[PDB]
Amino acid sequence: EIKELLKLGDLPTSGQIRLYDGRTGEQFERPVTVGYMYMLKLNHLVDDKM
Amino acid sequence: RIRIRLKAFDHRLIDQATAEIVETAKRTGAQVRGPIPLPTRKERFTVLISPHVNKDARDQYEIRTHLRLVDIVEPTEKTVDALMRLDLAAGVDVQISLG
Amino acid sequence: GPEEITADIPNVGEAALSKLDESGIVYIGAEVTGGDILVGKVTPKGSDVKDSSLRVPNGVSGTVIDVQVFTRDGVEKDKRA
Amino acid sequence: KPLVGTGMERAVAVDSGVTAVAKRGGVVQYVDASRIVIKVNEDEMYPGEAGIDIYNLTKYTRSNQNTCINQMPCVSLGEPVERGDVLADGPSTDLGELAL
Amino acid sequence: TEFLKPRLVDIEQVSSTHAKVTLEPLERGFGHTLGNALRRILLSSMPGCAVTEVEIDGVLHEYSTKEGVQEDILEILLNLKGLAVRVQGKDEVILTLNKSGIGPVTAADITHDGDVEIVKPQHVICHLTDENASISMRIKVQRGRGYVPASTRIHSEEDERPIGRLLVDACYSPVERIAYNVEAARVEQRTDLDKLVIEMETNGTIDPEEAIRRAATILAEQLEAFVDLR
Amino acid sequence: ATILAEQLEAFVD
Amino acid sequence: TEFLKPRLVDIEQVSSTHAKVTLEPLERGFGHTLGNALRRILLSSMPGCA
Amino acid sequence: GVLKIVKVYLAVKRRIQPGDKMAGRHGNKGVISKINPIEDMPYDENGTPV
Amino acid sequence: GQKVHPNGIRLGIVKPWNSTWFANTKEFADNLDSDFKVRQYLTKELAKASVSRIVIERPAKSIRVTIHTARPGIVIGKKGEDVEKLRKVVADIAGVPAQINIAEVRKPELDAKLVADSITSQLERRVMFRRAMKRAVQNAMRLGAKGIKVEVSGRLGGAEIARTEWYREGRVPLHTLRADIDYNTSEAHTTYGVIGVKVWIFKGEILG
Repeated sequence: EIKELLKLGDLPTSGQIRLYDGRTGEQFERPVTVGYMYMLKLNHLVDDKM
Repeated sequence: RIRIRLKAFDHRLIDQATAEIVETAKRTGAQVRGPIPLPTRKERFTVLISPHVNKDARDQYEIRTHLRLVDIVEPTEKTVDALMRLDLAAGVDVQISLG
Repeated sequence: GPEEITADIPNVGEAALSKLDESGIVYIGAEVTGGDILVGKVTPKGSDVKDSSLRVPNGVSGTVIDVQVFTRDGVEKDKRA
Repeated sequence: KPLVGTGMERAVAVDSGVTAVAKRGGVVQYVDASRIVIKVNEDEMYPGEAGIDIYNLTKYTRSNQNTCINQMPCVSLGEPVERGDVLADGPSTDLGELAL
Repeated sequence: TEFLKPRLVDIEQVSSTHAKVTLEPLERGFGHTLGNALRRILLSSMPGCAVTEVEIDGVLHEYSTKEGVQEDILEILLNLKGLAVRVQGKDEVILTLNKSGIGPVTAADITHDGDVEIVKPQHVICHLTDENASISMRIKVQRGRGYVPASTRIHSEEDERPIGRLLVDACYSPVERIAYNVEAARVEQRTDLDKLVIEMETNGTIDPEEAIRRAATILAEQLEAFVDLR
Repeated sequence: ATILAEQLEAFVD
Repeated sequence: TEFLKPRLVDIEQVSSTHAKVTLEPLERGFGHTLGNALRRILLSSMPGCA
Repeated sequence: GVLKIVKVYLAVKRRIQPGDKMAGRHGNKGVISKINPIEDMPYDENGTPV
Repeated sequence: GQKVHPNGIRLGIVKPWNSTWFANTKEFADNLDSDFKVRQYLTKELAKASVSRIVIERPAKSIRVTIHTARPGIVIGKKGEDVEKLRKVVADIAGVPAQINIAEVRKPELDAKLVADSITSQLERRVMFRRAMKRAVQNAMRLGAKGIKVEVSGRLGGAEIARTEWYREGRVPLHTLRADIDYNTSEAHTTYGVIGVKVWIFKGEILG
């Protein structure tokens, strides 16, 4: 169902897109995984520890 | 044609204003006449500087009112209206007059 | 004697009376950082004055969003109370 | 709003009392700068005590961990709401879901 | 030395914001070099105007709330940080927004001057609900590049400003997305040439040929240190 | 460097 | 809107066929632009005979 | 008892910086190391940076 | 009455004007009067607040005041409570829409007027004038004034025979037009009479 939903959107089925590099402008070999992860900011902030 | 009479005490300020006005004109319309400098009014004043008496004791002040005559030859739709929202810097009395 | 809530902060110069009113205490809002003064709160006899005036801790910034005061029945100057 | 959730975000965001869940359904008057004002539909409305529900939004204040608990209205003016529906999104909530 | 030179041959506008541009003809291998260099420069170093200081009347700090509106004041500052302005003559202007009555406050309600152009007449800012409510904010629009934030601009500002002016972060760069492609050029006698299809996505305020010209001048004046001195 | 500058010499100010 | 021009500070000539052009300072994310552009041109475009 | 009772409520706005701690929902802890520019990011062929 | 006023001689060059508007001979006097009024009011109000310079600027039938003060917090009070109050009264005084801005004065020891005011205050609360003068001079020097002079005059220490005393430190060139000489004056209304305080503060020379 993840693959079938990735086929409803026009995305590649493997979940992996070829990505170029912003520094050199040239392709990363062996396509990498891009997606959306729900990332959280925990309350261990660095200018309360320094 | 829109004649524009800029009047101010500070000359630099007046100049700045004039330039701004020209810019405003030139983007919207076409063939801005130009910033023509008229004669400056040097309204002088003498006063006695002593509280009581000393008549040869005097200060001579003056107010230099500068004039800038900007004219706009073709008033378009876009151009004339542009000045409504485009207020100029303070201490510069402008005086637009079409025809 | 008792301690006092006045802007007339000592030794320290025209770097005390700033984010406050003429009668003392931080004047609300502002871009306060570290080493500022929020509530002028210093006593005489404690040429023998000192600086207990609660200031802003080292390293923090911020905006004074709220000031609460249910103080010793008297906090007022001649009239804000 | 977590794109990949489990659907238990709704129950946690309602059942923890950080959102202003509507007590009696109906429409809205929405003064809201200070309080959500909800006009009540007649079936849920008592015969005496004519009555419209005025919800207090808790704006920027201190939590126990120095974070900021803040409620924001997620309903517009003149919009139907039902009993048990949410009206104001608390901290870490997005339209009644749970957005950590 | 049998090299050539490229020109901007066809500049198509797909919309007012998203717009491609060709480059023709490029030499063999130069396509990815110029494309990546123009990408890095066109994403880092373009000048665009943005909102810097917002001044609302009857306000204490940005974390308060106001009479008659939907969005709170932090929401208003975020929706103003997204604004897209295009001034022509000056480099620092002050706009005015005044509106009363029930209904949303678009960006088209700002009482414009002559040399400022607000290119998004459906940008929403507020949702005025009370008919007795009013809002009168005075925005200040500077012009720069990069990203300069409120913390660094807390002491950097020299002109002693009065207290009550909310400081909004400055997102100055009007370029948001840029992609280049190295196709095969259709040259009638050469097969070893290529074209560069730069696909920009702007803020609506920048003109793409002007942006490409400025990025090219930036690259040439940076390389003059290699050219002249050693 | 002068190869790249003469390559970009067309559309500058 | 004014950019930082550098000074070429060093040519540490190790041998007659060796160099190290220390070069400072550039805008943030411009060293990679100049370096990658020069590297690709010097690799695959510089004229000569063999 | 207590005489002068003045409570002042500051509100710092902390952004994100090299040294904070982020995490997903699966146990993937992390201390955010470099805050890159937009250009140096790995962009796919559509143009969007990651 | 030997000396020329240091502000007045430099208005065309290094010093700017306070009232900054244009008006024809018709409305000029009235405008001046209004300015005088508003300024007077402001002085009366913000005495306890350390206020240096009120700058009036009226474009398009609307008055823009700019108050330069050392402590904005006491002039502003709670965020937009005191300022707002001030505004309506200003408007009333003028008879036009008012707008108050408040500039924060960095280094009130280097602002001459403020210093003068402080000195006056000190005099009023019965300190040794000389010690006050010294303090004024010293502080300015510490802060980074290229030079400072202060002068106090008349009934010093309640003495029957009035005299003037003055302390200079650093360099205070008055004949040099391009010198930024912040001059200002004040008056201590003591029990024995008035004590006039002048103070010159030389920030540095402007090159143009």
